[PDB]
Amino acid sequence: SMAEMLRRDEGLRLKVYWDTEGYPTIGIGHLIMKQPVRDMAQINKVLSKQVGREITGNPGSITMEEATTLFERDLADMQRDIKSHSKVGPVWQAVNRSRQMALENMAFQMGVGGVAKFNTMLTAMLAGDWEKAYKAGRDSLWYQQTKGRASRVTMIILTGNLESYGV
Amino acid sequence: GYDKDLCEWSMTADQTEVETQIEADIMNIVKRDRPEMKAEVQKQLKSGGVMQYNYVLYCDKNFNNKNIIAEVVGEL
Ligand SMILES: [Cl-]
Repeated sequence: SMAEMLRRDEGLRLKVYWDTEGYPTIGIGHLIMKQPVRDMAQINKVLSKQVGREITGNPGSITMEEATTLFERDLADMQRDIKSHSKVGPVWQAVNRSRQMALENMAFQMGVGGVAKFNTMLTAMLAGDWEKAYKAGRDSLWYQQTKGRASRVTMIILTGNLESYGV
Repeated sequence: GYDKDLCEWSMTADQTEVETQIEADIMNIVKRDRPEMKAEVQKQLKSGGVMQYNYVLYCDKNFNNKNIIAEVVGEL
């Protein structure tokens, strides 16, 4: 499942932390605000609307059930966007569920708009040229900067299965 | 790996304390198993983040922490 896959790649927090860009984050890679804000009154105010009840704490905390609910909504939002995207969508519709997961994993990390920048990789996937698609994914700055995750994800694109995640 | 105390602590404690523990645990395995990979691992932790490894290291009985090097830098 995407839950198991992204729990592995994103980790699991019940208290706010800040990502590599300085953005407040919680749960399974749930971005609270795309701003380098540390003020906990403001972070908790936004997170309260996202979770649906008043968040408290410095930093704010959620329960495990809330983290799962945020993830399910984040996953659904990303899946909505990837399927309707004029460049990524056609590729997602043309590959098997495992390779769909790889694309969804990337979109969860970088946004569907980030995935759309992988022109060579996407073109190769539409052609079934998996070695070319794999090499294009591994030639990227994304691979340079999150190499372990990019390795596991591009291995899916190459092999068409999830064994790089132990499945 | 699964560690009852570190699992929940890593989910809830202040980020700075948790990242110090994660980074120390990773770097200890690197030094034992693939010491030449220290600079590559440090580079990946800076560019890619540290916090995300809390789940596989402390919350997942099915993940063997000897594999955390490949988790950070990729297979082989
Ligand atoms: Cl070990």
